[PDB]
Amino acid sequence: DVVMTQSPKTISVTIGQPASISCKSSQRLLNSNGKTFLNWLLQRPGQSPKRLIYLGTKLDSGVPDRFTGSGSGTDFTLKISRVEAEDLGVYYCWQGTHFPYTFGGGTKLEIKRADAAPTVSIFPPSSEQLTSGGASVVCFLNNFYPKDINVKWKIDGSERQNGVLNSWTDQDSKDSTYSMSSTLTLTKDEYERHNSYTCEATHKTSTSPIVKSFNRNEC
Amino acid sequence: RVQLQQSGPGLVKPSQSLSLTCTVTGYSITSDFAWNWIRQFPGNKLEWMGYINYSGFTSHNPSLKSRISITRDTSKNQFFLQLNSVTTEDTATYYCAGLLWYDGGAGSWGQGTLVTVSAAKTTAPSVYPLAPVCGDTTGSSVTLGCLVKGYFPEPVTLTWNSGSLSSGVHTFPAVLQSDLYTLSSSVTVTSSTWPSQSITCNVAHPASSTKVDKKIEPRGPT
Repeated sequence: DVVMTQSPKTISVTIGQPASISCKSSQRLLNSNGKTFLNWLLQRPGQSPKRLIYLGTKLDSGVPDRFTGSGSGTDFTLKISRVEAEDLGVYYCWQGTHFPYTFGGGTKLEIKRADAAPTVSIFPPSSEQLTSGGASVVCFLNNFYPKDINVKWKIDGSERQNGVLNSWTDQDSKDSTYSMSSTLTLTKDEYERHNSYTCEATHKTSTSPIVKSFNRNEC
Repeated sequence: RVQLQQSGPGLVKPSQSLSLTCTVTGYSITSDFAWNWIRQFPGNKLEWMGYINYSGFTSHNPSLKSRISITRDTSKNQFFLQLNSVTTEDTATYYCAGLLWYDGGAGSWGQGTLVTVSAAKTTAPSVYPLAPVCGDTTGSSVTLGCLVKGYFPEPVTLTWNSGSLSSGVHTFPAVLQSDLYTLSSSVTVTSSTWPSQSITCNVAHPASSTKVDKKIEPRGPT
């Protein structure tokens, strides 16, 4: 099968700057009628891939003219003249010349922006979940930059790492930040045993962690 | 323009078959296009599965060798995917996508439908409200939450105030443990507006045909 190699894996670009990515195929993509079936696609977070470029160098239907496709034979390039935050996501190349048709592994375009500390919010278990005999403590770490961040949980001043589950968002196109959710899950009986629950986030934006706490049985 | 929408069961038992439908509007499926099935793996690798073109002629990836049938109903303007002998390895997001036969242009993809191949049972979620602690309400902004717990399979849909509250929302990817998923969502608003203007989590789990609309109540007197 034709192998499509996209480089680089990831690119981080400042809004207003240009971006260039490459796709190289293991076989020439020109056909017997002079057409080159090479498409470029963008997949934004949460959506399906959408058209950008086709026939190697042609702008697909309704695509902003900020996208340009170049190359021939086996080596192809996609350029964005000026990157906007909505351009973030994963870019793929695709070949339709040799059966079976194949996709590049994708290149993720990230937006570079000013650092931002997280907004940390912690939430006790709900009264309904407590009647269930299970108890989740939730902590949101919202709208920070860059994407690397630590969160630690404490119960009565002592770190707890068991029963913790985390989930991160894709970069947000509105402000180019990242958000993260952390959940500490216990039995209702263990929760009802302790008083203080603490969420601690460590981000490069601060030499001191961001700490949010509450006491069981206190508003 | 032309629009595509996938439908079909989102949960399939191992060794049975996946069956999907793509409904096309804005274009007749007997003209101009190749109607493709493409799937995306959790990794995020995309695989071309096959097509049926405007004349009925088909082609598919040899990687699927013999498990796949691609058909159409021209009276209904629909085309179809059947994939047999499935395993967890076929768990993915399935997309239908039309491309012009002539130049591969005008790529148009449906929304994507997740298909889970699993023996696990359909479980409706519990939707728990995440009310802010008192000490965190005295600021100019306040953050409220909603925890969707113990459901199967994906997905759920989550909105705030039936979708009229869309700004300042963060809905996080579900996390799977022991064949149940847990998802949370946060919503941040101007502190002065709450609780005068109520905030409700609307959660739907089509697999179990269940919906919950959970008004977030403050801690303290309500």
